[PDB]
Amino acid sequence: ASRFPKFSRGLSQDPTTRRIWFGIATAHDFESHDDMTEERLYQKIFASHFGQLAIIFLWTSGNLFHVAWQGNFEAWGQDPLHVRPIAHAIWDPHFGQPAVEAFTRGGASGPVNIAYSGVYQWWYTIGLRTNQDLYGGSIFLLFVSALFLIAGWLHLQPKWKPSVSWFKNAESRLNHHLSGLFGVSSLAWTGHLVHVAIPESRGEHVRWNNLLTALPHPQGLGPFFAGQWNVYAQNPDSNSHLFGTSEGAGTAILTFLGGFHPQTQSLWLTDMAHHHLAIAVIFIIAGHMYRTNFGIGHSMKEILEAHTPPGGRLGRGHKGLYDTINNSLHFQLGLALASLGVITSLVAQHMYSLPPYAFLAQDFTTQAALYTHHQYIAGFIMTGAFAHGAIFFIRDYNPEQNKDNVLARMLEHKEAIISHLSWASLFLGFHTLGLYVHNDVMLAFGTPEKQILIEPVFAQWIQSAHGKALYGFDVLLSSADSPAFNAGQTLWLPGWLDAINNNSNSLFLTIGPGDFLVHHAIALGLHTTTLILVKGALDARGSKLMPDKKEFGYSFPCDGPGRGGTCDISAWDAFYLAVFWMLNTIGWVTFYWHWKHITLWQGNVAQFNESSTYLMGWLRDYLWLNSSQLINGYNPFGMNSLSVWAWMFLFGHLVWATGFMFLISWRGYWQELIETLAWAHERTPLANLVRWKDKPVALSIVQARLVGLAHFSVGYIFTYAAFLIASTSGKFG
Amino acid sequence: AHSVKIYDTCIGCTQCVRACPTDVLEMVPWDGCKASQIASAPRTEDCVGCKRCESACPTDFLSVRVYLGAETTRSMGLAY
Amino acid sequence: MTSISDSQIIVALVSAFITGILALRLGKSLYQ
Amino acid sequence: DVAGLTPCKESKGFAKREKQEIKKLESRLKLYAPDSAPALALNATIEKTKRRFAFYGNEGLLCGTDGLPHLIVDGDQAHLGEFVYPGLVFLYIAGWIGWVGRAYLIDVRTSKKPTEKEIIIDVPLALRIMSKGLTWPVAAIGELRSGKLVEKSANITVS
Amino acid sequence: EWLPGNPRPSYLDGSAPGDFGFDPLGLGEVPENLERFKESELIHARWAMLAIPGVLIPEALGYGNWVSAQKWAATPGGQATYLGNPVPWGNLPIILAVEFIAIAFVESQRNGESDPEKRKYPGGPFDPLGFSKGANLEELKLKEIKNGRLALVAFLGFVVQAVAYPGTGPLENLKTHLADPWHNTIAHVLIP
Amino acid sequence: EANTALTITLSTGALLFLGRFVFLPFQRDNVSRQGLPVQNGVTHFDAGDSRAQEVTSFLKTNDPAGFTIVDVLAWGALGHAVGFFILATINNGYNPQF
Amino acid sequence: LLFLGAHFVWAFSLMFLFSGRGYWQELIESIVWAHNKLKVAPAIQPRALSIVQGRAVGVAHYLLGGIATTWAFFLARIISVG
Ligand code: CLA
Ligand code: CLA
Ligand SMILES: CC1=C(/C=C/C(C)=C/C=C/C(C)=C/C=C/C=C(C)/C=C/C=C(C)/C=C/C2=C(C)CCCC2(C)C)C(C)(C)CCC1
Ligand SMILES: CC1=C(/C=C/C(C)=C/C=C/C(C)=C/C=C/C=C(C)/C=C/C=C(C)/C=C/C2=C(C)CCCC2(C)C)C(C)(C)CCC1
Ligand SMILES: CC1=C(C/C=C(\C)CCC[C@H](C)CCC[C@H](C)CCCC(C)C)C(=O)c2ccccc2C1=O
Repeated sequence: ASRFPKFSRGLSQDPTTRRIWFGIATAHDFESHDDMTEERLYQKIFASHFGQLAIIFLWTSGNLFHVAWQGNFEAWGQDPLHVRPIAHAIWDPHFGQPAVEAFTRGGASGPVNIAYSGVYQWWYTIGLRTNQDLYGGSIFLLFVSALFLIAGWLHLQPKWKPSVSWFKNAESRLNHHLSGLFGVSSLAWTGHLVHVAIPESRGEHVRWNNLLTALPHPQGLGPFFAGQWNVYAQNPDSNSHLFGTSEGAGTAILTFLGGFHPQTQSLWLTDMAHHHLAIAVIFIIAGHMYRTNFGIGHSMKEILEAHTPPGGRLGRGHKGLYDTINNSLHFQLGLALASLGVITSLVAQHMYSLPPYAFLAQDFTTQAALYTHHQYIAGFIMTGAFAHGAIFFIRDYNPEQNKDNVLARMLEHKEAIISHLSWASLFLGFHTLGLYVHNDVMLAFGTPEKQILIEPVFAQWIQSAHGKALYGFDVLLSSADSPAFNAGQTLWLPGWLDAINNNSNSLFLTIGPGDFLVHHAIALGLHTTTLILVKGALDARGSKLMPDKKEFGYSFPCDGPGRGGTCDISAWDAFYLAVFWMLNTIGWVTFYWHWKHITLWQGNVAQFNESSTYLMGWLRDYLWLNSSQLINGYNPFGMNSLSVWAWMFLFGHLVWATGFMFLISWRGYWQELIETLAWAHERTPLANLVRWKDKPVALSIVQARLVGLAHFSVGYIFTYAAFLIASTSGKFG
Repeated sequence: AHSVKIYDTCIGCTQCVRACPTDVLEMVPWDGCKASQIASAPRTEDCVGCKRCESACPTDFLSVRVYLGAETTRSMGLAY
Repeated sequence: MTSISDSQIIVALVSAFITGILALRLGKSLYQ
Repeated sequence: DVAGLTPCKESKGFAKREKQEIKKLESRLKLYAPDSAPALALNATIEKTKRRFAFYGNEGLLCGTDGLPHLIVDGDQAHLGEFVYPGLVFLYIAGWIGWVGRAYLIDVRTSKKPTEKEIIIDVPLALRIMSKGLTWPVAAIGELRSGKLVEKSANITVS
Repeated sequence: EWLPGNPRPSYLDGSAPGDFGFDPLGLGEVPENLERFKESELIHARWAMLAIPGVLIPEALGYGNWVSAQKWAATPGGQATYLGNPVPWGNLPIILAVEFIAIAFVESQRNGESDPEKRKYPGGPFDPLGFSKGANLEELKLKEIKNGRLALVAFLGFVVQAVAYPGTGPLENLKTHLADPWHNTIAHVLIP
Repeated sequence: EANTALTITLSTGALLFLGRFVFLPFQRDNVSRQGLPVQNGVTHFDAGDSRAQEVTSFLKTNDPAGFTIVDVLAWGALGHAVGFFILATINNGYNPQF
Repeated sequence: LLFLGAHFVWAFSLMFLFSGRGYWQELIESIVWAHNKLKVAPAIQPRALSIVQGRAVGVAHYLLGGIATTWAFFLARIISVG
C-alpha cells in the first residue's frame, strides 16, 4: 500500500526488482487487490470498459485524420485501380537521401507509407468522397471519445455509482442490448445506406444540408405504408453500371440480386441494405423475449431449470447454472471470448470469398493482410476463452451448488474426453505425416506416379450442391430438376450461380488432393490445441500427481522436485503450451491461403496443384521462391522500397530467436551470475559511490515463461507480416 | 513469508525436520500416532520454500504442506 | 478538391488537448 | 468420371510421364557399355517402369489433370481396392496384434512377479497366445457380450 | 405377447388396451412419459384412421390422388374443385388462416383437461350414441387401438409408396401388384 | 393487389382474438410458473435494484379476464407483423410452380 | 530427404526443451485410465521422463537435427558445384 503496488502489500514489501515486474503484471486483476469488495470490483470494471471505448474511438479518429491530412484519398477515388493509397507520412531524421527518394510513392511530395488496411475502399463504399468528410468524421470521433471519458468519470461518482444488483440484471440488460445495440444500430445503418451511400454510388451527393429534401426513392414511403414493398426493387443497377457515376444506374434501393457488381467485383449495395434491414427486424423482435418490469416475457432461470431430460442421462440437467453464470465473471468472459473468436474466424472466412467493399479483391496485398490479421486475432481470442474458463474452474466453481448438473458431469468423465481427444490427435498426426513423408520419398526417387493422392470428394460434393458444375456430380443446385433449384431460380440463383461458376474469383475455389491434406493438417492442429486447453481446464482443480491444486491458484511455478518432479504443472502452463500450438495452426492456415491465392493471382494454379502434395514442394516453391524480392530489399548495390520489410523480416527472425533464451535456460544459472555481478559492483572504485535501491534478482519462473512466449510471439508475427506484405507487394499479382 | 502447515495424518518419523535447511520445523509431543509426536513449524519466517520437507514425507499425500507467499530478503535467499 | 486548412488543424489539436484533460481526470478517478 | 477424373489408360499425361521417364533412363544408359553391369541394372529399371505403368493403367485408376493417379474413398464399388480392401486387411492385422498383446498382458498379470515377465518375455506362452489370434474378432465379440472386456472400478483423481 | 414366450417388461403389465409388451427400446420406462405416449398414440392413430378413407375414396371416385389433391396449391390459380365443383372460398390464404384458427381453438380446448382417462377417453358430447355404456369398453378399446395401429401402418405405407412411385396412388399400386405380382413388388425399389 | 386496411384489420383482429380467448389460459399459467427474474432466490427489485421495481399503474386491468394493455401491445404487434407479412407475400410477384 | 528430416528433428526437440514433466504425467494418467478401462494396463507403471532426462533428450535431438541439416546442405552443394 505504501510503495508502488498500492493494491498489494506483499509486493510492496518486496525488497527486490521483482516488485516492479509483478506490480506491472498484476495491476489489472482486480479480484486479487487488497480489501476488494464486489461492488468496487463491478464499478471499476465498468469505468475501465468506458476507458477502452474511448481508446478505440480515438484510434479510429486518428486514422481518419492522418488519412485526410497526408493521404491521396481523392486522387485514389478518381482512379481506384491505378493509385496506391497512402497511410501516413514519414519524418525519420535517421534516413539518408536514397531512402527519401525510394519512399516517395503515390502522388506525394515526400516519403509516405502505403496503406494495407483497406480503409480507403471501406470509406469510399459508404459515401465518403473528399477530405472534408474525413475531417468531419475525425472531429466527431474526438467528441465521442470525450463523451465516453466524461461518462466514465461521472458513473464513478458517489451520486451516480450503480449498485451490485444493477449489474446482475441479466434479463433487462439482454433485452436492451439485443434490441437497441443490435437491431436499432443495424436499422440506423440501413438508413444511412439508403439515404446517403446508395445515391453516392449513382452520382448523387447527399449531405446534412440536403438530407431533408433528397428523396431516397421517387415515391418515398408511399408504397411502404401502402403494403407495396416490391416497388422499392423495380429498377436495380445495370450490369454496365460504373460505380460513382450515373451511367446505367437504377432507382431501386432494396434489391435481392445476389452475386457481385461486375465493375467492382463486390456485393451489391442494395443487397446489403435489405440484409441489414432484415437483421434489424429480427433483432428488434428477438429483444422482446425476457421478463422485465411489465409482467410479460420468459425467465431465464426457469428455462434452465425446466430443461432437464427424464431418465437421468444428463443427471440433474441445467439446474443451478443460472447462479453459477450470473455470479461468475470468468464464466461470462469465457463465453464472450469463445463467441467472439468464432465470429472473427467467420469474418475472415466470409470476407475473402464475398468481398463487400468496392475495388477490394483487386488489391491483393490488402486482402491477404486482412485475412491474416483477423485470423490471428481469432486464434488468440480462442486461447483466451479457454484460459479464462480454467480460471473459472479454479476460482468461482462451487461443487455443492452444481451437484450432478451438466457442469459437474463434465468433470465426471474428463478422463474419457482427454483419452478420445488424444486418440484423435494421434490418429491424424501419424497418418497425415505418413502420407506427406511417403509422397516426399516417391518424388525423391523420381517416381511421382506412386504417391497417394486422395480426392476430397466430400467437399467437392458440397461444392456441387452449391451449384458448381465442374465436378459433374449434378446434385441439388447443380441439378435443374431439383426442388431447390426450381424454388430459387428467380430470386437469388442467377447471380449466385454466375458468381460461383466463375473461376477467376475466390468464391468456392477448386480443390484437389493438396487441399485435402492441408485441411487434414488443420484438423490435427485444432484437435491438438483443444486437447491441451481442455486438459488444462479440466485438470485445473487437481490431479493424481497433485490433488490439491485449487489451493495454489491459477498460476504457480511448480510443486518442487518431489514425487518425481512437477514442472509446468498448473493450468497457466497448459495455456502457455497451447499458445505454441495455436501459433503453429494459424501459421499452417495462413500459409495455405497465401500460397493458393498467389498461384491463383499469377494464373499458374498448376504449380500449387502439383507441388502442394509433398513438403519439399512447399519449402521450395512457396518460401524460397517468394523470398527473393524480400531478401533483396537492400544489398551492396543500393536499396528499394522493400528495405523496411527486409529489415522487419530480419528483426522478426532475431526476436523469435531471442525468445528461445528465456524458453530453454532457467533461473538458477542467472541468479548465481547476478550474485557474482553484485559482488563485482560493490568492490569497484568510483562505482561504489552509486548504490541500487532494489536488490537485483533474476526473473521468476512464470515471468520467464511469459517473457519467452512474448518475444516468441512478437517474432512470429513480425516475420510473417513482413514476408506476406513484401512477397505480395513486390509483384501485386 | 511462506506458510507451512502440518496435518493430522503425520506419523512422527521426523524426516521433514532433518531435511529442513533453515531449521523451521521441530518435533512436539502429541497423541494420535504410535510415535506419540508430531511436527510443528514455529519459525516460518525463515522458510525459503525449498520443499525438501515435502519430498521427505512418507504419506499417501503429504502431511506437511508449504504454501508460497510474500517474498522477503530471507525468503529470497539473498547473501547481499 | 480539398486539402484541409491550417485553422482546421488548430481546432483538431485544441480538441485533442481537451480530450486528453478529460482522460487525465478519468484516470485520476480510477486510480483513487 | 468421378469429379471429372479421366481413366489412366485414356489419359494423356500419364503416357507423357511414362515417355519422359523412359527417355531420361535411356539418356543415362547412353554412357555405358552394352554388356556391363550398369547397363543391365538400367535396363532392369526400364522394364520395371514399363510394367508399373502398364499395371496402373490396366487396374482401373482415375487420373487428374496433372497426369497422376487419384484415389476414391467414398465407398464406390468401382474403387474398393483403393481404400476399403487394404483398410479391412489392416484392421484384421492390427486387431490381431492388439488382441494378442492384451491376452498376454492378462495372462501375465496373475504371476509370481508380473514385471519380470513384463521385461523378459515368456516365449512359449507368448507363442501360444500369438497363434491363438487368428480368430480375434470372434473372441473380441464374445468378451464384449460376456461382460469381460471392460472394467468398472478404476482409479480416478479428485473430481 | 408380440413375441411368444418373451418376458414382459415390468411397467407393461398387460392391462392397458392393446398392450402386448412390445417395447424393445425401453421408451416407456418413465411413468409420465408412458401416459403421454398413450395419449399421443391415441391421437396419431385417430388422425390416421380418419385420414385414410379420404386417401382411398377420392381415387376410387376419380378426380383425386391425395397428392394431386394438393396440386392446386403451389400453382397460380386453381383454388377450386372440391368434388368436381369449384370452391367459392378456395383461396390459399383464407384456407390456411381458417384451418389454423379453427384447429388451434379446438386443440387448445382439448389441452385443457386434467384427468388422464378423460384426456384419452372424453365421453359425453363425443359419445352421442352412448356406446361407452354397454359394459363392452375393454373390447371396444382393443378394437379401436388395433384398427388404429393398422391404419397408422397403412398410412406409412401410403407415404413410402408415394415416395417410391411418384405420381401414383395406393389403388394404382395395388392394381400394379395384381397385374403381374412376381415382377412388380418392393424388390424393384430395395434391389435396383 | 391486396387491401392494406382490410388485411391489417383482419390479421390484428385474429391475433387479438387468439390472445384474449384461445391462448390466454396457457399464457397466464406459463407466466405464473415462470414468475419473475430471480437472482439467488430473490427478485432483482428485492435484491436491491431500484430501477427494477415493477410498474403496476401500467398493469391495471378491468376486463373480467384480466387482459392487460401490455398484452394488447404484444398481440397487436403480432397482428401488424402477420398482416404485413401476408401483404408482402401477396404483392411479392413471386409465384413458383412446385 | 535428410535436409527435410533434420529440419524436422530439430523442430521436434523443442517440445522436450520448452515443456515440463507435470503436464505429461497428468496426460499419462488420463491415458492410463483409458487403458485400464479395457483391462490392458501394463504391469510396469508408465511414468513421464524425469526432468534431467527431458533436458538430455531435448539437447540430443536438437544437436542431431541441426548438425544433420548442415551436413546435408554442405554435401549437396559441394558435390554439385565441386
Ligand atoms: C438500448 C440501450 C443500450 C445500449 C445501446 C447499450 C450499449 C452498450 N452497453 Mg449497455 N446496458 C443497458 C442498455 C444499453 N446498453 C441496460 C439497460 C443495462 C442495465 C441492465 C446495461 C448495462 C451495461 C453494462 C453493465 C455494460 C454495458 C456496456 C455497453 C457497451 C458495450 C460495448 C460496446 O460498445 O459494444 C459494441 C457492440 C456492438 C456494436 C455489437 C456489434 C455486433 C458484432 C459484435 C459486430 C457486427 C457488426 C459488423 C459485422 C461489423 C461492422 C464493423 C465495421 C468495421 C464494418 C455498449 C455501448 C458495457 C460497457 O462497455 O460499458 C461502457 C458494460 O460493461 N451495458
Ligand atoms: C540468437 C538469439 C540470442 C541472443 C541475441 C542472445 C543474447 C545474449 N545471450 Mg543468449 N541464449 C539464446 C539466444 C540468444 N541469446 C538461447 C537460445 C539460449 C539457450 C541455449 C541462450 C543461452 C544463454 C546463456 C546460457 C548465456 C547467454 C548469454 C547471452 C548474452 C551474451 C553476452 C552479451 O551481453 O551479448 C552482447 C550482445 C548483445 C546483447 C546483442 C547485441 C546488442 C543488440 C544489437 C542491441 C543493442 C543496442 C540496442 C538497440 C539498445 C537500444 C534499446 C532501446 C531502443 C530500447 C546476451 C544477452 C550469456 C550472458 O549472460 O552473458 C554474460 C550466457 O551466459 N545466453
Ligand atoms: C472450459 C470452460 C469454458 C470454456 C469453453 C469453451 C471455450 C468452449 C468452446 C466451444 C466452441 C468454440 C464451440 C463451437 C461450436 C460451434 C458449433 C456447434 C457450430 C454449429 C453449426 C451448425 C450446426 C451449422 C449448421 C448449418 C450448416 C452446416 C449450413 C447452413 C445451415 C446451418 C446453419 C443449419 C467455459 C467458459 C464455458 C466455462 C466452463 C469451463
Ligand atoms: C374496450 C372494449 C372493447 C374494444 C376493444 C378494442 C377496440 C381493442 C382494440 C385493440 C387494438 C386495435 C390494438 C392494436 C395494437 C397494435 C399494435 C401494437 C401494433 C404494432 C405494430 C408494430 C410493432 C409494427 C412493426 C413493424 C414495423 C414498424 C415495420 C414493418 C414491420 C413490422 C410489422 C414488424 C370491446 C368492444 C371488445 C368491449 C370490451 C371493452
Ligand atoms: C513428450 C514429453 C514427454 C512424454 C514422452 C514419453 C513418455 C517418452 C516415450 C518414449 C517412447 C515412445 C516409449 C516407447 C515404449 C516401448 C519401448 C514401446 C514398445 C513397442 C513398440 C513401439 C516397439 C515427457 O515425459 C517429458 C518429460 C519432461 C520434459 C519433457 C517431456 C516431453 O516433452
